[PDB]
Amino acid sequence: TETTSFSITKFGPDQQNLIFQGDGYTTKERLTLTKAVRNTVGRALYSSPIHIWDSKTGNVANFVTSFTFVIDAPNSYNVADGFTFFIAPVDTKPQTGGGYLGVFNSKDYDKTSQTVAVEFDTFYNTAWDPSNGDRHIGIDVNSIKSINTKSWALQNGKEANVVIAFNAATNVLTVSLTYPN
Amino acid sequence: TETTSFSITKFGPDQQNLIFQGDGYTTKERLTLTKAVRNTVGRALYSSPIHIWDSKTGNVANFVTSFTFVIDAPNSYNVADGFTFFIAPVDTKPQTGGGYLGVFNSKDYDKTSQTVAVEFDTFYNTAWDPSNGDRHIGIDVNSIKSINTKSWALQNGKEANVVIAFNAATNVLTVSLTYP
Amino acid sequence: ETSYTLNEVVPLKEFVPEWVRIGFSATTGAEFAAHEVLSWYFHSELAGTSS
Amino acid sequence: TSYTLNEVVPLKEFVPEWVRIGFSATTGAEFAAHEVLSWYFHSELA
Ligand SMILES: CC(=O)N[C@@H]1[C@@H](O)[C@H](O[C@@H]2O[C@H](CO)[C@@H](O)[C@H](O[C@H]3O[C@H](CO)[C@@H](O)[C@H](O)[C@@H]3O)[C@@H]2O)[C@@H](CO)O[C@H]1O
Ligand SMILES: CC(=O)N[C@@H]1[C@@H](O)[C@H](O[C@@H]2O[C@H](CO)[C@@H](O)[C@H](O[C@H]3O[C@H](CO)[C@@H](O)[C@H](O)[C@@H]3O)[C@@H]2O)[C@@H](CO)O[C@H]1O
Ligand SMILES: [Ca+2]
Ligand SMILES: [Ca+2]
Ligand SMILES: [Mn+2]
Ligand SMILES: [Mn+2]
Repeated sequence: TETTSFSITKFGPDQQNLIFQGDGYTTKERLTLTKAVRNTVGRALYSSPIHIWDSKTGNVANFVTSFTFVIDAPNSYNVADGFTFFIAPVDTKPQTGGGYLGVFNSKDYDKTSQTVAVEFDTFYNTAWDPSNGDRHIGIDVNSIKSINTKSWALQNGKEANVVIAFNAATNVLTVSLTYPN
Repeated sequence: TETTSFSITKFGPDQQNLIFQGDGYTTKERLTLTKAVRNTVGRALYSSPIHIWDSKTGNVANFVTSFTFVIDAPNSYNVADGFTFFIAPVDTKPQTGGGYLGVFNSKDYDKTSQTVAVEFDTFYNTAWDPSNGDRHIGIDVNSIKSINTKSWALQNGKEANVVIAFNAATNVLTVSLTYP
Repeated sequence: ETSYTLNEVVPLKEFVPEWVRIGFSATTGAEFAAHEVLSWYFHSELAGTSS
Repeated sequence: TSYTLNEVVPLKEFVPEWVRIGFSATTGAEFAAHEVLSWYFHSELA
């Protein structure tokens, strides 16, 4: 049996158990992925590799993650591009910026990607996003075109609490975002 | 609040969350630090840095580790040198081998070492070990000469269960070795 | 309390390696916004297996 | 059979704030195989 676990309730200035890529850094107890600045990417990884399944037995791990995040836009109308929790190869490095969220490079299935991500997408990119134009939560596997999406109303500047859970017995990945009022 | 936890019940052939140094490697579900060969060093570290105290607040972590290990010697007389659980700087690398257990370099106190270690020492080194000559569990901070030791009888080839715990409220480090 | 939810069957062992790194990503393009995370907890549990 | 050892060790004074933990084992003129069969660790910093 293998378990990996950690919790960070307030990030410190030198958070040595995280690997920072792009613009990610910690300021005033928060992990900052981007400032409200144009065309940037910020990524942050837990430093330990996690054993998520085994080729010998064919077993898959169960896991849960919860976090509180804040998106703070200049106003409720001009907001982009969003945010992602992802599971990638140990040597994952930033991919395309913009609507690709620093994690994919295409709209087409890319088997070399090997990453699955739950996106909180704030900008409607006409080429791949659900046509109704709403902001949404999406599950993405090897492509920026989510395999399933739910419309979400952004509350600018408010704390949102999310729980992501994977149940290995059913292969159900569940995502829950609550705004506390 | 900062928390780090992990458990490895059986080590597989590619334990990517561990850093190996010297001859450390993993085989047949076990972490092998040393083969029964002379003059070797093996060490294995958990991959993540762990936050043990904080200068802003002055706070220090509570922690607990448990492991079961086996020492397998050619016979119960020709045994050396022992094994260590240690806490050291993030960039730590093997120090002197043999009696220095891969973590220290002198019997004199060295503030530069910044290493605390719990040792399971199977060889009597006259310049620093207990003069009774016995095999012993010892606590080391920045020196191979332990701050305190308990005589221990090795049981060749038997699994030993160890629990080491630190209580930040009293600053007491406890170690418990059991042959079940 | 207003909640949003999504569940999907995704057979992870068909997509990711056995060993992975997890993390967060956030981008901006022509439009922008600050993306911050205030706290993070994670726990995984693999029945039996390194092999 | 059990062996127990206790000591006040004020960790802050000896160790950096951020550390790596692990195991070490050596041999010299004499030798033994040293193996670990399982490992559990947990820490909590307030
Ligand atoms: C119908 C209409 O006119 N809609 C406009 C959008 O055209 C406009 O969206 C931007 O359009 C630019 C050129 O048309 C693109 O370069 C922009 O893409 C970049 O920025 C977005 C958002 O950050 C990213 O997803 C992309 O990856 C690029 O980085 C963008 O599509 C917007 C405001 O810019 O107004 C609409 O009303
Ligand atoms: C009474 C008697 O002679 N007993 C011998 C010991 O003399 C001998 O110990 C070794 O002696 C060597 C010098 O004569 C040293 O080089 C050895 O040190 C190395 O090995 C030890 C044990 O592994 C380590 O602790 C040291 O760090 C060195 O690596 C050692 O002191 C032993 C070995 O044959 O047998 C006794 O019976
Ligand atoms: Ca988008
Ligand atoms: Ca010795
Ligand atoms: Mn989307
Ligand atoms: Mn000793």
